[PDB]
Amino acid sequence: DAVLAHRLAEIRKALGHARQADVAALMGVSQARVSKLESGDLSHTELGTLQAYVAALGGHLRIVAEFGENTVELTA
Amino acid sequence: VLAHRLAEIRKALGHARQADVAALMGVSQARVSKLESGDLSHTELGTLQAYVAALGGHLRIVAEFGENTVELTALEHH
Repeated sequence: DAVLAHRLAEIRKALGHARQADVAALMGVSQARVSKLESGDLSHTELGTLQAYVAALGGHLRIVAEFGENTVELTA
Repeated sequence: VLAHRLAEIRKALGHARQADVAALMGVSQARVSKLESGDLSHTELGTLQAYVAALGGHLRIVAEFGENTVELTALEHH
């Protein structure tokens, strides 16, 4: 049962153990950069940035588009 | 069910051409062209949302963490 995230930081908080500093260091950016990212709109977040953020958290992105009762997976 | 390219998706799921999608999104055909050709690393989530929506579909993004899963909402611009 998936938890819902309306904000980038809610993805991290769902895991519990990964602090903001942890994700920054794993992404290889300053914590100031991650604080900036987490204060923004999810809709204006770049896909590459989202990918790196989720990867730093130990996960991977599934990008799906539902068409009718079918679903296509985007591999980009 | 798998697609390396946005264009692949468009062409299999109907008959919309690039100018059709551009009009639906209210963006340049250039932008749509770069979407389907270029690398999506610097593409905003809301832009991808709008593209899939113009094709008549619904974008879902899921962060998969093994036994746990986080689904993103509010992917739409406004």
